[PDB]
Amino acid sequence: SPEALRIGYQKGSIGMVLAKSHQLLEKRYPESKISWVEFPAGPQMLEALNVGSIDLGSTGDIPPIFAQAAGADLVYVGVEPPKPKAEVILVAENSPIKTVADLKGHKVAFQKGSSSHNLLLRALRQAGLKFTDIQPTYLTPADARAAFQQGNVDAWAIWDPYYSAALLQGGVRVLKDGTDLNQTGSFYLAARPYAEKNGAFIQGVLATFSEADALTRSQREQSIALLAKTMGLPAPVIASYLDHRPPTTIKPVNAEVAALQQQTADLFYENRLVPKKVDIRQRIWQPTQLEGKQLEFRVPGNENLYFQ
Repeated sequence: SPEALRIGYQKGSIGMVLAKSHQLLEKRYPESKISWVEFPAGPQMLEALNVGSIDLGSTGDIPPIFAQAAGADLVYVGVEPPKPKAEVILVAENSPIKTVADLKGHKVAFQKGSSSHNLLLRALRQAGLKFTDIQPTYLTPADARAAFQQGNVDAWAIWDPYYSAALLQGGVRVLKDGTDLNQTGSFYLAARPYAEKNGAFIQGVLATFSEADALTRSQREQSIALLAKTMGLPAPVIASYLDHRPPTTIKPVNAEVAALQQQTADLFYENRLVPKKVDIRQRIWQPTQLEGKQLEFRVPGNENLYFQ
Protein backbone atom coordinates (compact mmCIF):
# COMPACT_ATOMS: atom_id res chain seq x y z
CA SER A 1 0.00 0.00 0.00
CA PRO A 2 1.19 3.55 -0.80
CA GLU A 3 1.98 6.37 1.67
CA ALA A 4 -1.25 8.14 0.73
CA LEU A 5 -4.45 7.79 -1.19
CA ARG A 6 -6.26 11.06 -2.00
CA ILE A 7 -9.74 10.34 -3.27
CA GLY A 8 -11.91 12.59 -5.44
CA TYR A 9 -15.62 11.82 -4.99
CA GLN A 10 -19.02 13.38 -5.78
CA LYS A 11 -22.18 13.29 -3.69
CA GLY A 12 -23.54 10.57 -6.00
CA SER A 13 -20.39 8.42 -5.92
CA ILE A 14 -22.30 5.92 -3.72
CA GLY A 15 -19.55 3.34 -3.20
CA MET A 16 -17.12 6.11 -2.23
CA VAL A 17 -19.56 7.99 0.03
CA LEU A 18 -20.61 4.85 1.94
CA ALA A 19 -16.97 3.68 2.21
CA LYS A 20 -16.01 7.10 3.59
CA SER A 21 -18.89 7.20 6.07
CA HIS A 22 -18.08 3.72 7.38
CA GLN A 23 -14.35 4.46 7.51
CA LEU A 24 -13.67 1.23 5.62
CA LEU A 25 -10.44 2.38 3.93
CA GLU A 26 -9.03 3.91 7.07
CA LYS A 27 -9.60 0.63 8.88
CA ARG A 28 -8.42 -1.63 6.01
CA TYR A 29 -5.27 0.29 5.20
CA PRO A 30 -4.09 1.74 8.60
CA GLU A 31 -0.71 2.42 7.05
CA SER A 32 -1.94 4.74 4.35
CA LYS A 33 -3.04 8.26 4.83
CA ILE A 34 -6.54 8.20 3.35
CA SER A 35 -8.04 11.59 2.40
CA TRP A 36 -11.32 12.53 0.75
CA VAL A 37 -11.99 15.53 -1.49
CA GLU A 38 -15.52 16.30 -2.57
CA PHE A 39 -15.94 17.83 -6.02
CA PRO A 40 -19.03 19.52 -7.50
CA ALA A 41 -18.76 17.56 -10.80
CA GLY A 42 -16.51 15.15 -12.79
CA PRO A 43 -14.67 17.79 -14.87
CA GLN A 44 -13.33 19.67 -11.84
CA MET A 45 -12.28 16.33 -10.29
CA LEU A 46 -10.41 15.32 -13.43
CA GLU A 47 -8.57 18.64 -13.48
CA ALA A 48 -7.32 17.79 -10.00
CA LEU A 49 -6.40 14.27 -11.08
CA ASN A 50 -4.47 15.72 -13.99
CA VAL A 51 -2.41 18.18 -11.90
CA GLY A 52 -1.80 15.33 -9.45
CA SER A 53 -3.55 16.70 -6.35
CA ILE A 54 -5.70 13.55 -6.01
CA ASP A 55 -4.89 9.94 -6.95
CA LEU A 56 -8.23 8.23 -7.66
CA GLY A 57 -11.58 9.59 -8.78
CA SER A 58 -15.15 8.60 -9.61
CA THR A 59 -17.03 10.14 -12.60
CA GLY A 60 -19.59 9.22 -15.24
CA ASP A 61 -18.73 8.15 -18.77
CA ILE A 62 -18.64 11.67 -20.23
CA PRO A 63 -16.09 13.77 -18.28
CA PRO A 64 -13.15 11.45 -19.05
CA ILE A 65 -13.70 11.82 -22.79
CA PHE A 66 -13.18 15.61 -22.47
CA ALA A 67 -10.00 15.19 -20.39
CA GLN A 68 -8.51 12.48 -22.59
CA ALA A 69 -9.33 14.34 -25.77
CA ALA A 70 -7.15 17.13 -24.33
CA GLY A 71 -4.21 14.79 -23.87
CA ALA A 72 -4.67 13.78 -20.21
CA ASP A 73 -3.10 10.35 -19.66
CA LEU A 74 -5.75 9.33 -17.09
CA VAL A 75 -6.58 5.63 -17.17
CA TYR A 76 -9.85 3.80 -16.55
CA VAL A 77 -9.14 1.52 -13.61
CA GLY A 78 -12.72 0.23 -13.00
CA VAL A 79 -16.29 0.43 -14.30
CA GLU A 80 -19.75 0.13 -12.65
CA PRO A 81 -22.93 -0.91 -14.50
CA PRO A 82 -25.00 1.71 -16.24
CA LYS A 83 -28.13 3.10 -14.53
CA PRO A 84 -30.66 3.33 -17.38
CA LYS A 85 -33.60 3.93 -15.00
CA ALA A 86 -31.80 6.89 -13.42
CA GLU A 87 -31.22 8.95 -16.63
CA VAL A 88 -34.47 10.36 -18.18
CA ILE A 89 -36.41 12.72 -20.42
CA LEU A 90 -39.33 14.15 -18.46
CA VAL A 91 -42.50 15.72 -19.73
CA ALA A 92 -45.62 16.85 -17.89
CA GLU A 93 -48.00 13.88 -17.14
CA ASN A 94 -50.82 14.99 -19.42
CA SER A 95 -48.49 16.29 -22.13
CA PRO A 96 -49.65 15.35 -25.67
CA ILE A 97 -45.99 14.28 -26.18
CA LYS A 98 -46.16 10.46 -25.92
CA THR A 99 -42.96 9.37 -27.69
CA VAL A 100 -39.49 10.79 -28.33
CA ALA A 101 -40.55 11.38 -31.91
CA ASP A 102 -43.20 13.75 -30.57
CA LEU A 103 -40.43 16.11 -29.41
CA LYS A 104 -39.89 17.27 -33.02
CA GLY A 105 -40.17 21.07 -33.08
CA HIS A 106 -40.27 21.43 -29.26
CA LYS A 107 -37.98 23.00 -26.64
CA VAL A 108 -35.93 20.55 -24.61
CA ALA A 109 -33.82 21.68 -21.63
CA PHE A 110 -30.56 19.90 -20.60
CA GLN A 111 -26.94 20.70 -19.69
CA LYS A 112 -24.60 21.03 -22.68
CA GLY A 113 -21.93 18.34 -22.77
CA SER A 114 -23.56 16.33 -19.94
CA SER A 115 -24.84 12.72 -19.68
CA SER A 116 -28.29 14.20 -20.62
CA HIS A 117 -26.83 15.71 -23.88
CA ASN A 118 -25.58 12.17 -24.70
CA LEU A 119 -28.95 10.55 -23.83
CA LEU A 120 -30.80 13.12 -25.90
CA LEU A 121 -28.60 12.79 -29.03
CA ARG A 122 -29.08 8.99 -28.86
CA ALA A 123 -32.81 9.05 -28.10
CA LEU A 124 -33.46 11.53 -30.92
CA ARG A 125 -31.36 9.43 -33.30
CA GLN A 126 -33.54 6.37 -32.61
CA ALA A 127 -36.62 8.41 -33.55
CA GLY A 128 -34.90 9.59 -36.76
CA LEU A 129 -34.17 13.10 -35.44
CA LYS A 130 -31.19 15.41 -34.95
CA PHE A 131 -30.62 18.52 -32.74
CA THR A 132 -31.64 20.63 -35.73
CA ASP A 133 -35.08 18.97 -35.45
CA ILE A 134 -35.78 20.41 -31.95
CA GLN A 135 -34.86 23.59 -30.04
CA PRO A 136 -31.98 22.55 -27.72
CA THR A 137 -32.11 24.67 -24.65
CA TYR A 138 -28.76 24.58 -22.86
CA LEU A 139 -29.27 25.02 -19.09
CA THR A 140 -27.79 23.74 -15.83
CA PRO A 141 -30.17 21.71 -13.66
CA ALA A 142 -31.37 24.57 -11.37
CA ASP A 143 -32.09 26.82 -14.36
CA ALA A 144 -33.69 23.97 -16.29
CA ARG A 145 -35.90 22.90 -13.34
CA ALA A 146 -37.35 26.43 -13.21
CA ALA A 147 -37.96 26.69 -16.93
CA PHE A 148 -39.73 23.30 -16.97
CA GLN A 149 -41.96 24.28 -13.97
CA GLN A 150 -42.85 27.56 -15.69
CA GLY A 151 -43.83 25.77 -18.96
CA ASN A 152 -40.97 27.47 -20.81
CA VAL A 153 -39.69 24.15 -22.20
CA ASP A 154 -41.70 21.03 -23.00
CA ALA A 155 -39.25 18.42 -21.80
CA TRP A 156 -36.24 18.19 -19.45
CA ALA A 157 -33.48 15.65 -19.92
CA ILE A 158 -31.86 15.10 -16.51
CA TRP A 159 -30.19 12.64 -14.13
CA ASP A 160 -30.95 11.45 -10.58
CA PRO A 161 -31.49 12.75 -7.97
CA TYR A 162 -33.11 15.71 -9.79
CA TYR A 163 -35.24 13.16 -11.59
CA SER A 164 -36.49 11.58 -8.36
CA ALA A 165 -37.06 14.99 -6.78
CA ALA A 166 -39.21 16.14 -9.75
CA LEU A 167 -41.04 12.82 -9.85
CA LEU A 168 -42.14 12.97 -6.21
CA GLN A 169 -43.39 16.56 -6.56
CA GLY A 170 -45.83 15.05 -9.03
CA GLY A 171 -47.16 16.14 -12.38
CA VAL A 172 -44.33 14.61 -14.42
CA ARG A 173 -43.80 11.49 -16.46
CA VAL A 174 -40.74 9.74 -17.88
CA LEU A 175 -41.01 9.97 -21.71
CA LYS A 176 -37.82 7.96 -22.21
CA ASP A 177 -35.10 6.46 -20.01
CA GLY A 178 -31.74 4.97 -20.95
CA THR A 179 -32.99 1.40 -21.10
CA ASP A 180 -32.75 0.56 -24.75
CA LEU A 181 -29.91 3.11 -25.26
CA ASN A 182 -27.06 0.65 -24.45
CA GLN A 183 -25.37 2.78 -21.88
CA THR A 184 -21.72 2.34 -20.79
CA GLY A 185 -21.48 2.66 -17.00
CA SER A 186 -19.58 4.99 -14.62
CA PHE A 187 -15.86 4.91 -14.05
CA TYR A 188 -12.98 5.05 -11.61
CA LEU A 189 -9.90 6.81 -12.93
CA ALA A 190 -6.29 7.25 -11.83
CA ALA A 191 -3.03 8.51 -13.22
CA ARG A 192 -1.24 5.69 -15.01
CA PRO A 193 1.92 5.75 -12.89
CA TYR A 194 -0.11 5.49 -9.68
CA ALA A 195 -2.17 2.60 -10.99
CA GLU A 196 0.97 0.77 -12.23
CA LYS A 197 2.86 1.33 -8.96
CA ASN A 198 -0.09 0.43 -6.73
CA GLY A 199 -1.98 -2.28 -8.67
CA ALA A 200 -2.90 -4.68 -5.85
CA PHE A 201 -3.83 -1.71 -3.62
CA ILE A 202 -6.17 -0.15 -6.16
CA GLN A 203 -7.91 -3.45 -6.73
CA GLY A 204 -8.54 -3.80 -3.02
CA VAL A 205 -9.70 -0.18 -2.81
CA LEU A 206 -12.21 -0.66 -5.62
CA ALA A 207 -13.39 -3.93 -4.08
CA THR A 208 -13.97 -1.96 -0.84
CA PHE A 209 -16.15 0.62 -2.69
CA SER A 210 -18.19 -2.22 -4.19
CA GLU A 211 -18.72 -3.74 -0.66
CA ALA A 212 -19.69 -0.29 0.55
CA ASP A 213 -22.21 0.19 -2.30
CA ALA A 214 -23.82 -3.14 -1.26
CA LEU A 215 -24.66 -1.60 2.15
CA THR A 216 -27.34 0.38 0.30
CA ARG A 217 -29.15 -2.98 -0.05
CA SER A 218 -28.14 -4.83 3.14
CA GLN A 219 -28.50 -1.77 5.39
CA ARG A 220 -31.03 0.25 3.36
CA GLU A 221 -32.54 2.18 6.29
CA GLN A 222 -29.14 3.32 7.58
CA SER A 223 -27.86 4.09 4.08
CA ILE A 224 -30.96 6.19 3.24
CA ALA A 225 -30.46 8.24 6.39
CA LEU A 226 -26.76 8.75 5.52
CA LEU A 227 -27.34 9.83 1.92
CA ALA A 228 -30.32 12.05 2.85
CA LYS A 229 -27.86 13.91 5.11
CA THR A 230 -24.86 14.03 2.68
CA MET A 231 -26.96 14.91 -0.35
CA GLY A 232 -29.22 17.24 1.59
CA LEU A 233 -32.41 15.65 0.22
CA PRO A 234 -35.62 14.18 1.76
CA ALA A 235 -35.51 10.48 2.69
CA PRO A 236 -38.26 9.56 0.17
CA VAL A 237 -36.20 11.19 -2.62
CA ILE A 238 -33.18 9.02 -1.58
CA ALA A 239 -35.43 5.93 -1.47
CA SER A 240 -36.53 6.57 -5.11
CA TYR A 241 -32.93 7.33 -6.05
CA LEU A 242 -31.67 3.94 -4.72
CA ASP A 243 -34.60 2.14 -6.38
CA HIS A 244 -33.40 3.36 -9.84
CA ARG A 245 -29.95 1.72 -9.42
CA PRO A 246 -28.99 -1.78 -10.39
CA PRO A 247 -26.85 -3.90 -8.04
CA THR A 248 -23.39 -2.35 -8.27
CA THR A 249 -20.28 -4.23 -9.28
CA ILE A 250 -16.85 -2.66 -9.88
CA LYS A 251 -14.91 -4.57 -12.54
CA PRO A 252 -11.91 -4.21 -14.79
CA VAL A 253 -12.96 -2.50 -17.99
CA ASN A 254 -13.63 -5.21 -20.59
CA ALA A 255 -13.55 -5.09 -24.43
CA GLU A 256 -17.32 -4.57 -24.68
CA VAL A 257 -17.36 -1.57 -22.34
CA ALA A 258 -14.34 -0.12 -24.11
CA ALA A 259 -16.16 -0.33 -27.44
CA LEU A 260 -19.24 1.43 -25.97
CA GLN A 261 -17.05 4.18 -24.51
CA GLN A 262 -15.30 4.49 -27.91
CA GLN A 263 -18.69 4.94 -29.61
CA THR A 264 -19.53 7.83 -27.24
CA ALA A 265 -16.11 9.44 -27.77
CA ASP A 266 -16.72 9.23 -31.51
CA LEU A 267 -20.21 10.75 -31.14
CA PHE A 268 -18.80 13.63 -29.09
CA TYR A 269 -15.96 14.28 -31.58
CA GLU A 270 -18.42 14.07 -34.54
CA ASN A 271 -20.51 16.78 -32.92
CA ARG A 272 -17.42 18.93 -32.20
CA LEU A 273 -18.01 18.62 -28.42
CA VAL A 274 -14.35 17.56 -28.09
CA PRO A 275 -11.56 18.63 -30.44
CA LYS A 276 -9.97 15.18 -31.00
CA LYS A 277 -10.83 11.57 -31.61
CA VAL A 278 -9.54 9.59 -28.62
CA ASP A 279 -8.15 6.05 -28.54
CA ILE A 280 -10.19 4.86 -25.53
CA ARG A 281 -8.53 1.45 -25.42
CA GLN A 282 -5.07 3.06 -24.88
CA ARG A 283 -6.50 4.53 -21.63
CA ILE A 284 -7.77 1.19 -20.22
CA TRP A 285 -5.72 -0.08 -17.26
CA GLN A 286 -5.07 -3.81 -17.37
CA PRO A 287 -5.09 -4.77 -13.70
CA THR A 288 -1.69 -5.81 -12.32
CA GLN A 289 -0.32 -6.58 -8.91
CA LEU A 290 3.33 -5.54 -9.46
CA GLU A 291 5.49 -6.22 -6.37
CA GLY A 292 7.77 -3.26 -5.61
CA LYS A 293 11.48 -4.01 -6.12
CA GLN A 294 13.91 -4.04 -3.21
CA LEU A 295 17.73 -4.17 -3.23
CA GLU A 296 18.67 -6.53 -0.41
CA PHE A 297 21.88 -8.35 0.50
CA ARG A 298 23.31 -10.30 3.42
CA VAL A 299 26.87 -10.66 4.70
CA PRO A 300 27.09 -14.02 6.34
CA GLY A 301 30.10 -14.76 8.52
CA ASN A 302 30.43 -15.49 12.18
CA GLU A 303 27.39 -16.65 14.16
CA ASN A 304 24.43 -14.28 13.81
CA LEU A 305 23.92 -12.64 17.19
CA TYR A 306 20.53 -11.02 16.31
CA PHE A 307 21.64 -7.69 17.72
CA GLN A 308 24.88 -6.27 19.16
